[PDB]
Amino acid sequence: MVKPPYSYIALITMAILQSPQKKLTLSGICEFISNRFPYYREKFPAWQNSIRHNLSLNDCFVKIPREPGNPGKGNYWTLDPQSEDMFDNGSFL
Repeated sequence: MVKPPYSYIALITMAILQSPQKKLTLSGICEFISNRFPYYREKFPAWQNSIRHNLSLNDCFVKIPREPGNPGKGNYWTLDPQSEDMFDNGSFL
């Protein structure tokens, strides 16, 4: 059921947009996936990390492993000023 599309790079493109600024919370991402990937996560919940691998291997942002300021909910992934190609390769389609 759900017959979802098999696209990783795309899975991230949507996982990145999640942040209208420049902060992605892997915790808010995993929950964001199941939001539209129930039969996928409910079937392949072990791929939760698999996506993370391509997640940072896609854009190449910086994750904060237990930052000395937050309480302990998620992370603050920020896109590095190197690619900025996905940010707006075309312009704003």
